[PDB]
Formats: sequence, structure tokens, C-alpha cells
Amino acid sequence: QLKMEANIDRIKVSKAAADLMAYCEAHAKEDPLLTPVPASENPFR
Amino acid sequence: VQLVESGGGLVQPGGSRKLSCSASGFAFSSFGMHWVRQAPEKGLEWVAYISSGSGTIYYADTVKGRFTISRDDPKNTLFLQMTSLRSEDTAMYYCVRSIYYYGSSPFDFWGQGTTLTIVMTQATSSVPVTPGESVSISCRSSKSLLHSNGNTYLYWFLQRPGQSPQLLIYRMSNLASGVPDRFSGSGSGTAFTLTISRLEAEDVGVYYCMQHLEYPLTFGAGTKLEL
Amino acid sequence: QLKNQIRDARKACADATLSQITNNIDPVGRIQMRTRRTLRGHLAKIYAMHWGTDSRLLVSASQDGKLIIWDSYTTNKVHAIPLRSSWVMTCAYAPSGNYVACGGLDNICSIYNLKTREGNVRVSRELAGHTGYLSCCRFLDDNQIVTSSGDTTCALWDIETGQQTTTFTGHTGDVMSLSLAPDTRLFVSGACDASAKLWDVREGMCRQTFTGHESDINAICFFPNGNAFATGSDDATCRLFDLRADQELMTYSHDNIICGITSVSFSKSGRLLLAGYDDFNCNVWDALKADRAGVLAGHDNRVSCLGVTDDGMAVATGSWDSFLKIWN
Amino acid sequence: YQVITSLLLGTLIFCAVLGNACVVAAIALERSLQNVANYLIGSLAVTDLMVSVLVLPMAALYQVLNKWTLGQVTCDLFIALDVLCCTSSIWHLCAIALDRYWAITDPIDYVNKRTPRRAAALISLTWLIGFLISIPPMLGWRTPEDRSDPDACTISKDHGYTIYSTFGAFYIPLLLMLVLYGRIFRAARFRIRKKNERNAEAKRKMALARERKTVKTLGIIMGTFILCWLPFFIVALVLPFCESSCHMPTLLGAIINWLGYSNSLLNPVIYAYFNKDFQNAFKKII
Amino acid sequence: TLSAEDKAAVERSKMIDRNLREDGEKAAREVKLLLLGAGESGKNTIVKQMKITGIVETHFTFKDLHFKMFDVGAQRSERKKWIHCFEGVTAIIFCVALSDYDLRMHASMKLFDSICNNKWFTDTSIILFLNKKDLFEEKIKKSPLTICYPEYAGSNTYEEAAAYIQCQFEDLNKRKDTKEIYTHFTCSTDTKNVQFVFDAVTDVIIKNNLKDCGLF
Ligand SMILES: CNC[C@@H]1OCCc2ccsc21
Repeated sequence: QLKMEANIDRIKVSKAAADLMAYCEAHAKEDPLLTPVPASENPFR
Repeated sequence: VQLVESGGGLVQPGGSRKLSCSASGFAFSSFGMHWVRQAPEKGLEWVAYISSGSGTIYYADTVKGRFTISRDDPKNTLFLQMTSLRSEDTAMYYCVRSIYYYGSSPFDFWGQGTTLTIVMTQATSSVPVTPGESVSISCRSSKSLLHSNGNTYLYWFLQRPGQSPQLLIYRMSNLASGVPDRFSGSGSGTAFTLTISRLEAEDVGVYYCMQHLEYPLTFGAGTKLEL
Repeated sequence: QLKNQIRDARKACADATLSQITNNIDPVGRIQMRTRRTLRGHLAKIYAMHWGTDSRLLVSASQDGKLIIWDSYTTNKVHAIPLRSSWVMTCAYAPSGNYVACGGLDNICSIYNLKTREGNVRVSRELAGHTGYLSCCRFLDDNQIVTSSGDTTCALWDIETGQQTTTFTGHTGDVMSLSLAPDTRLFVSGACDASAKLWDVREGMCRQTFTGHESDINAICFFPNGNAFATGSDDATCRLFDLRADQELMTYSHDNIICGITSVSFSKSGRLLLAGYDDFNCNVWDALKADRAGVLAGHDNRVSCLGVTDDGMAVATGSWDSFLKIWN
Repeated sequence: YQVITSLLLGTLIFCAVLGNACVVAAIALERSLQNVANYLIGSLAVTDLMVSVLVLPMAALYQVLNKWTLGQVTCDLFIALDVLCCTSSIWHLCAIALDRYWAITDPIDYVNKRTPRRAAALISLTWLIGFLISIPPMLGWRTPEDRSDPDACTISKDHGYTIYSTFGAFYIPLLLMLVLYGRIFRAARFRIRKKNERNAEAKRKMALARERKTVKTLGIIMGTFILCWLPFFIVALVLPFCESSCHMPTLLGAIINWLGYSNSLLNPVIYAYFNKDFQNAFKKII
Repeated sequence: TLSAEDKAAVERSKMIDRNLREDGEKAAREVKLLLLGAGESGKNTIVKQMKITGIVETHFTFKDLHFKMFDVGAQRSERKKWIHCFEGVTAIIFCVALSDYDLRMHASMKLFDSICNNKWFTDTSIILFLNKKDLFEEKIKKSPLTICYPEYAGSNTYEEAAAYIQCQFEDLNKRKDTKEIYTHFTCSTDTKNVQFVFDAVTDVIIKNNLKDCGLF
């Protein structure tokens, strides 16, 4: 039990953090909560 | 689930007759109710409508007051009060069920019908068909049916010859359940057509194109398809 | 004994904090989050909610014996589903928009069919296999349901069979939260021992353990990339963990907040997360800049659950006042 | 001289309108303050603002200007609104007392059946009494005496009217409140009466606290309701009879008929600004 | 928005609200009781005499007053995470067996103190019960009582012992101005046990009602 979790594939946190930042910066254009969308296209108006 | 109706027959002009549609296998207290009449040689013609618990009751111009309506939740029995009938009132009165919210399927399950004795027009009355080919039927509306919510209040109905019709495509873009999963439709405002892909057997019938934008509930002139 | 070696590997594999990388990135400033509607139908306090798959519907289950289905755009109520046990602590919406499952102190989480030829909601399969209350029973497919209980066991089921095909074991304490990966291949859960274990569905046994809290946990969610997740407990400490690196990344805490958490969620791109505290307020936090993006008022008692639709248009929060507010 | 009277009357009217409006605003904007008792209190508060706005300023005009200069129809309108509002502002107190008595005498009513319809029934009944009292002067029973002269906007001095109105508007409520709050006092006294030495000591000192607080509360309610009217009604009941005190001092009559109006300002304080739920709601909404 | 679809939608929403309101009104003219205690303290006998797979439910009728008793001992879990569902209950029925002082009653004391001084149960009055007084009588006339707790020295009289048990149970609550406790002795065959609960509930209702008027 403890052995199978003990022997796992582990990577440096650097490229993991880079992956998170890359996805965040690629999709930062599509946070309707974050970027204020003009009221002509929000159906809660 | 089954819906059965009674009250039909023959009444002399100026008389009164009571019309009913018994309920079984469902909760009448949580469903709307509608009535659509069809002449023996013409298309459908809507009659009235009842919301849940008879909160709201409308009528058409020609049936405003002279045919009143009611419902009975505890007993699951339907009432149609009629008086002073004329020659133009004879038609097939269809016990039609429906529900209204997001994801609705109005006019989904229909009764057998009763034998009692915006302008919408369809392009072609009758079109022959051949197995394995592709044939399309178009429908035109006087005014754009797109409402402010984006919901196109367009329906296509198909009635097998001599049987109660079914829901095939509702909202002109969504496919009803229980269909053979072949039919499809597309178009834009006041410009719509029904496309049949890989037509097969038992598809002979009549297709109906009706509006729901405003509330006169007027149907099309009819579309006949024959082998 | 292996624990020391695992900890040594953990401290060896970590070198940098996300703050260093974000230090070259300017924050997105202040955003104005204003309420659009308010939903008022519940009498007793509400306990759960689950957003639909088409970003237009949601369900909420309350203690007055009722769970209810809304239309989020016009605030029209469409379904009222009477219950059998007045103790309901969880709810779920099927991805295909067909089923809803809920269950509480009695050792069950039932099944309801929405799209019925009957035209009314009925109970289909009463799943009874635990010796404790169920805190969360979500959905994988239209035919496999995953239940998490106060029985210190997470149970994967199969509705048509009626019997659990697989069982998961490994928590000393009782689990109270459960979340699914986007690919429907793995899922995680956490318990009162302040540990979260990555559960596999293929072979039915845990893979890795995630620790760092010191109290019972309240809710969790995956990062939308399918690689990380963030957790919330009663210590006012939202913590972030990823599948790959198996490490602690960012601690989400502040010195002027002292109450606990009740539910969490991520935004569409994961730029910012939510947390509805015990002081009847929500709190939007930059998921990368780690600074408080804003505060939302609007309730009086205490936040119970919240979530964001698939497309990101909306966010809805619930509280013990029995009021649901839709935000934008 | 007249400026002082004007400013004082303006201050009183402002206080009346402010208090009566704030009470209704606080009740109408919360969900924790919508039980039957608080409905009764709010409805009493609404009748008070009517009286204030529609009657107080005209009476202040009649006072400072020292004469009536508005016309016969205006005078009849004023006297009428006066009677109705000041008679529906009395009986609400006895309605509230009846509510509390029914709460304390039998719990099974308090749980098994208590619907918010009772508040509406009681409010309708009180306004019904007001309507009944104010109409007879308009229908008839008015003296044919001259009233067109300035400062003649007075109330009819028929013996029969000035006894019937006085009884049916102030004295029956006095007996009703006396009896109902006396029975509530008896019950509340019965409940309190009905190592371990320290347990006994706690019991005694607790009982001493609770046997004094009830005296204080019942006394303040009773004392305010009697002191803020009874002098006016005894004055209005003696003078028409046998021309008593022919040289009646009008300067005292000013205070005598200002107490009846001052009840409007005094009423909201005792019933609304002591309930802990209102204090908390006021702190919240402010 | 002037289409039959959304008019029907708002109609359905209005009726759902009305149905929910009626149900919420109906389920409030009812008194809810949390029946709590140890497993073998005599709960079942209480259940039978009062009446005349996790949480268990109970229903009554007694002179135009409706009760509701829950049983929370069947399941074993983290008590701290399902107790808040029980706010607004009028009274708590704590059942204790007297015979078991020498078999445990110390654990009953620890449980009583924990349940009474709950921050969520600050202002709920407590009904107490004491069962199996018979076997208590045989045990005390066969064996002494000081083995349970040597700090007490006194006669072996059943009156003095029972009074000491009552006083020991009652001296636990820290707050007394808002919460008061009623005791009662039961010999496992009584026709006067429902009456005690009726009287306790009536007293609770009256002492609460007098509070909002400013009296008491
Ligand atoms: C001064 N305002 C009250 C008014 O004074 C005249 C007699 C009377 C009877 C009922 S109300 C009333």
C-alpha cells in the first residue's frame, strides 16, 4: 500500500507552474466574470 | 401514459353538448391543457388553453365566450361547456397535453380525438415521395418569429393517416424524443424548411407548420405527402 | 518509515513559489460584481445546489422537505420535488440533464427521473449500502453514480444493478466532499482527517494522498485543466494541489478573516476562485496574484453553497436565509 | 410670542411624522419582523401618521392664527378627521392587550391556530369604531348655533353627544384595559411563584427580579394611556354639563387638548422602541 | 415576453410558490422533540408508554397537541456535523436508567453536560427522565452506593439516594435564567408519563410567550 504511492513519477514544480500560467494567459480573454462584457450581450440585464 | 376523451356525437343546431377528456397515468394538476380542432378536409385550428389550476384562460376571437372551459384536479376529469352550435363548429377536437418551461415539449402527447358533427401559409399542398430519395418541405411566415429571447416559436407536426399526430421538431431546431432520429430543420427568420434525410417506410403523412409567437395559435394550410 | 523518504522527495522536488513567477505579472485590478436577480422560494435554510449543463438551470435542496428546479434567466420555478426524509444535505444534476440525486441522515441518496413519460418526478432506485449519512453523491455517466458518506467509505454504484460494483476504503474519518475530473476517469475526495486521496475508477483503489489541512474539509473542486484542485476547510485556509507535481502550491488565507469556509469553485480560465464564508459573504480571490479581488454582500446568515456555470456567464450563491442570488 | 408657538408645534409635528414613518419603514423592509404582534404595532403606527399629517398642521394653524379662517367645509373636514384618527388611535391599545392576554391564557390557541387574519380583523374593527363615532356630527345632531364667526371651529356641545362619545370612545377602553391587564398580572404572578442552598438563593433573587419587572412594564403602559387622555375627557365631560366653571380658563384648555395630540408622539415609543427585535433591526438597517 | 410560453411559465411558478407556502404553513403547527440519550438507558420503554434505518421518527396525539420525537442514537457518526439541523425544537428529552449506576452513569453525566451547554442549544428547556427505579431499589438494598462515588457519605435510604442523583444531574447546566430543567421518576410501568411531557411543553410555551410582552 504505502510502497505503490511511494514510487510515483514526480516532476519539478517549475514546468507545472509554467503550464498553469500558460493556460491562464491563453484563456484570460475568456473570463466573462473578469473582463467586463458590454451589456448588449448579457442576458441577465 | 394514456389520454382518453368522450362527449362526442350529434347535436341539433342551437343545442348544447358537454365534452370531456379522461386522464390516466399522469398528474393532471401539473399539466396545462389545450384544444385544437381540425376540419375533415382542412388543417388544424386551435380552440382555447388552460394554465395549471385554471389561473389563466384565453380563447380565440371566434370562441371568446361562446365556448367556456374548466378543469377538475381532484377527479382528473375535463369539462368543455358548449352551446348554440353551428355548421362551422364541426371538427376533430383533439385532447392535447403540454407543459411550459425551459426544456418543454408542448403538444407532445395527444388523445384520440372526438367526432362531433399572424397568417401562416404552406407552399405546396401535396408532394409525391419515393423510397430512398431526399425531399424537403418549406414553410413561410408573414412576420419574423424570432422573439427577444431567441426562441423560434415554430413547430412541425406530423399526423399518420387516421391516427393522432406526434411532436417531431419543436422550436424549429430541437428534435423531439421518440422520433426515428432522422428528421432535421434549419433556416432563418420567416425562412424555414423541413429536410427529410433518408426517407423510409411509414413516413407517409401530413406535415403541419404552426406559429406560437403571438397568441392567436394559427396553423398552416396543410402539406400532404403520398407514396 | 517510507513517510520520511516521501517527505524528503517532496522537499527536494520543490524549489520556487508561484509568487516569484507572478511578481512579473501585473494584477487585473478591481472588478465590479453586481447582483442581477434574487430567488425567493425557500422557507428553511438551504444546503446544496448544482449548476446545469446548459448554463440556464439549477437545483437547490432545503430542509423543509423540498428540492426545487429553477430557470436562471427569468427566475421561474419549474419543478417541486417532495421528499421522504426532512434531512437532506446534498444534491446533484445529471450532465445529460435527466437525473437528480439527493440524500441525507437516513443511509440513502435516492434517484429521481426528470424526463418521464409519466410527466412527474418519481423515485427509481433507492441506494442503501452505508451505515452513515451521505455528504455528496455526484454523477459520472447516465448510469454510474458515485456516493460519498459519513460512513468513512466512498461507494461507487451502478443504478440499474442496484448494488455497488466497487467500494473504496482508506479514510479513518468520514468523508464530506467529492469531486470529479473533467475526463470522467478519476475523482478525489477528502475527510475529517484533513486528507484527500486520489481515487481511480478503473481498478477501484486510491493512488496518492494529499495533506496539509488540520480540520475537517468542506468542499473541493478541480482546476479546469484537469490537473489540479483547490480545497476548503474550517481553518479559513483554502489550499491548492495538483495531480502531477504532488505538492503544495499556494495558500489562500488572510489575517482579517477568522471564520470557516463552506464551498469553493473556479472561474472559466481559473484566473480566480470563490469562497463563501461563514460571515455570510463571498470572496473573489485572484488565483494567481493571491490578492482579494473583491467582496460580495447580500445575505445575512451564512453561505451554504455556490457555483459557476459552464460558460462563465453566471454565479449563484446560497445561504441559510433561504435566498439564492444570481450574480454577474 | 406667536413664533414660539409656531416653532414648538412644528417640532412636535416633525417628531410625530418622523417616528410614525420610521416604524413602518423598519417593519416593511425585513422578514424577521412580520409576525402578528408586529403587524398590530405597525398598523397602529400607520393610523398615527394619518392623524399627524392630516390634522396636526391645521390645528397648529388654528392655534397660532388664533382664529378659524378657512371656511365651514374646511372646519367640518378638520373636526371630522380629528375625531376619527384620535378615536382609532385609542382602541388599538386595547386590541394589543387582548392579543397578549390570549397569548398568555391558553397556549393551545397560540400554537394550534393563530393566523395573520386576526390582525386584519382587529384593525378593521378599530377603524369601524372610528367611522361609527365620527359620522353623527356630519349626518346631524349639530347645534344650530352660529359658527361662522372666527375661531368657532369647535365640537358640538349637545349633552347627549358629549356623553355618548365620551363613554364609547374613552371610558369603555379604560375598563377593558384594566380588566385584561389585571388578569394578565394575576397569571404572570402565578407563574413566578410556582449546594442546594445556593440553588434556592438563585431562585429567590430571580423571582425578586421578575416580580418587579412586570410591575414596571404594566405600570408604564397603564400610566401613559390614562394620563395622556383622562384630563381631556373629564374636562370635556364636565363643562357642557350645568355650565360648570363658567369662567373656564382657556389657557389650561390649551394643555388639556394638547395632551390628546401629544399621545401621537408618545405612543410609538412604548410599544415599538423597546422590542429587542426592533432595536436590532434599526441597528441593522441604519 | 408577451407570448403564451412565458405567461404559462410565470403561471406555473406562481402556483409552485403558493403550494409551497401552504405546505410550510401546515408543517408549523407542530411541536418537535429531540429524544436523546444513551443506548441502554430504557429508551424503548419510554417509546411504548409515550405512544399510548438511521434516524427514526415518531408521531403522537394528545388533547389537541401534536408532538414529534426523533431518535438520534441508532447511527454512530461525527455528532458535531448533523446537530444544527435540530434548531427550533421546543424541548430535549434525556432518558437515563437508574439501575446502571454500578455496572457508566458517569458517561451519562459527561453526555448530559455536553448536550445541554451546546452553543446551538442555548435557549432550549430540558425534560429529564429516570427509569428502572425498581432494580435501583434492589441494588441499593443489596449493595452500597459509595462505590460509584466515594465523595458522598450518607444513609442508604432510597429517598436520600434518589434526591442526590436528581441534584447531581440538575447541577450541570451553567445557564439558568433562560433554561430550566424538569425531573421525573419512572418505574417502567406508569400511566402518568405523557401528562408530564404535556405539562412541561405547556409551561415552556407560556414562559416564552410572556417574554416578548415584556413581562417575566
Ligand atoms: C381631541 N381629539 C379627540 C376628540 O376630542 C373630542 C371628543 C372625542 C371623542 C372621540 S375622539 C375625540
